[PDB]
Amino acid sequence: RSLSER
Amino acid sequence: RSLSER
Amino acid sequence: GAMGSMERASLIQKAKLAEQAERYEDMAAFMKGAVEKGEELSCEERNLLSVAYKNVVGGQRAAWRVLSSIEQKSNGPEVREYREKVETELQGVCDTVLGLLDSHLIKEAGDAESRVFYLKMKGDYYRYLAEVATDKKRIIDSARSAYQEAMDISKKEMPPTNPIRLGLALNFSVFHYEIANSPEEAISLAKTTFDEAMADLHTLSEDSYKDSTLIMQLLRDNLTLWT
Amino acid sequence: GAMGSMERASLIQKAKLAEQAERYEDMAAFMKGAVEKGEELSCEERNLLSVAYKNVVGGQRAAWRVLSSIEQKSNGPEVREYREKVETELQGVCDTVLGLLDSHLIKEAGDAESRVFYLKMKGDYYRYLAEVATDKKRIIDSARSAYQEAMDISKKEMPPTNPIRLGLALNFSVFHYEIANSPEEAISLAKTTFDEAMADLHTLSEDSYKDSTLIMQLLRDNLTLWT
Ligand SMILES: N=C(N)c1cc(-c2ccccc2)c(CNC(=O)c2cccc3c2OCC3)s1
Ligand SMILES: N=C(N)c1cc(-c2ccccc2)c(CNC(=O)c2cccc3c2OCC3)s1
Ligand SMILES: N=C(N)c1cc(-c2ccccc2)c(CNC(=O)c2cccc3c2OCC3)s1
Ligand SMILES: N=C(N)c1cc(-c2ccccc2)c(CNC(=O)c2cccc3c2OCC3)s1
Ligand SMILES: N=C(N)c1cc(-c2ccccc2)c(CNC(=O)c2cccc3c2OCC3)s1
Ligand SMILES: N=C(N)c1cc(-c2ccccc2)c(CNC(=O)c2cccc3c2OCC3)s1
Ligand SMILES: [Cl-]
Ligand SMILES: [Cl-]
Repeated sequence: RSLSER
Repeated sequence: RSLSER
Repeated sequence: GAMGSMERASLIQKAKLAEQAERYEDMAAFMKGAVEKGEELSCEERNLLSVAYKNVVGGQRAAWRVLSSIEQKSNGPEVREYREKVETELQGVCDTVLGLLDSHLIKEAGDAESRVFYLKMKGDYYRYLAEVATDKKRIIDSARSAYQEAMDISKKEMPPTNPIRLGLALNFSVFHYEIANSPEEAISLAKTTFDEAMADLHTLSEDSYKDSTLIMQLLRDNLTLWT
Repeated sequence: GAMGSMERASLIQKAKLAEQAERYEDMAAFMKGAVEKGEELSCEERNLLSVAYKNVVGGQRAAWRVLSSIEQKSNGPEVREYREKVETELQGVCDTVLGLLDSHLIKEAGDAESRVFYLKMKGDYYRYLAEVATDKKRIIDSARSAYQEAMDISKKEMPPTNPIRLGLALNFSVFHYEIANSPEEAISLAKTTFDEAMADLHTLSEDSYKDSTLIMQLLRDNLTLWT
């Protein structure tokens, strides 16, 4: 699954 | 700190 | 009860789903609803009840400790107010659990395994109340009495490697060290529990052996911190 | 609003305490109360708002994904019912955030840094709604339009290494890949964003350089998964 802003 | 049942 | 209209089996099924989803407040609500159906809980169901509330109160205890530490260092009203808010919510969860135990899980627990499990829970939730109490004396006595009654039954009715017996002794030792200012008692209980379990491992299956030694590791870890 | 009687400064202070205590639902309630005072939010306060709701909805999204996976495999009503319960709660949190943005954070955002931040949030919360939607088409269009307006402003008004600009481009690329079935668009956006940021690092301080490269690592990580 793609990674979004943390 | 003391460890209790997990 | 908001769960009064749901079938007991559906509440149990949803508690298991909530556990997988890491939705512990939902899990606790489903299990409270199941308890309130008035039937006794199986071993699995007691474990679900315990897991749910342990996780809910665990988060509250972790937050309270952070806030109490900030409050101590600063010694406006905001830190105290928010610590008090978290404290009140934690006390409310403990009172809910103790209410389920008193109405009517303990009195209806018609064998030793169940009664020990619930008396251990009673000790645990009074212990959590004691962590935040200032009375504190009465709460400490209620915890000790519940734990001691559980210990007396467990020593008569369960082998020394039984995981509920081990977890009870572990948590009572934590009570002695962290709550009752009785570190010698804590050390003595952890040591005797560990040694008696060690001497009983030869009776266990490979699976029970892994069960018991896992909890024995926590006794060892405390003894290393305490001595 | 249950926070209507608390001072704005006290709400902000308590949101910071809630963050330290990992009490993200409390944090979100405090920040919603602060927004509802009607004054604009500072950079720090916008970050507090974003952190709080990201953590709340993050837990709900993680639970929904677990439950939806269980529901798909099984294809009684319990799994569907509980997935629907979690879904409804997630939609309610997204609707709350979108309501704060529409009444009246976006229209009162009187400079580019603030407006971009809020339009990015609008895209994010429509994206979270799209993850659970089946309309889905309208939600996807609302997310894309918010993200694209934020991109247009960010490209005119912020340098390519600005962390809000980077985080916006990152999340829009995730939208393209995971929501809009536009993997080529996702890859193109991540690549152009990464390269343009790389070429601007020479302008930054040691501190800004660490800020920007941290987010660039996520662009790199996605490109590695996507190509
Ligand atoms: N859903 C749950 N969380 C559980 C369901 C059952 C269960 C009981 C009887 C019949 C069916 C299921 C449980 C029994 N407890 C444990 O196994 C356990 C408890 C604490 C620590 C460890 C444990 O195992 C390895 C380490 S826990
Ligand atoms: N008498 C026993 N020794 C047990 C009987 C059953 C049982 C199984 C199926 C149905 C009914 C009872 C047990 C299930 N394990 C637990 O509850 C448990 C609880 C706390 C901690 C641990 C546990 O296991 C791993 C470590 S242990
Ligand atoms: N106060 C006490 N009852 C002890 C005093 C000393 C001691 C230490 C140094 C010199 C003299 C005495 C003890 C030694 N530890 C143990 O036996 C023990 C047994 C089981 C598990 C663990 C243990 O330690 C950590 C983990 S226990
Ligand atoms: N309390 C909070 N959570 C924050 C307060 C402020 C703040 C802003 C302005 C003035 C004072 C405080 C924040 C600014 N965002 C970050 O630093 C940040 C955000 C995402 C990821 C990373 C970040 O840093 C290293 C990695 S986050
Ligand atoms: N213009 C800029 N480049 C910034 C000005 C301020 C600022 C500081 C104090 C007061 C007012 C503004 C910034 C504070 N950092 C953030 O908000 C931030 C947000 C998301 C992600 C990251 C962040 O930093 C680390 C990574 S970044
Ligand atoms: N579809 C595309 N746009 C690409 C096709 C190929 C390709 C691969 C093999 C053979 C021929 C082409 C690409 C090579 N990766 C990059 O340039 C790149 C740039 C920045 C950061 C990262 C990168 O990769 C992982 C992390 S990107
Ligand atoms: Cl408060
Ligand atoms: Cl449900």
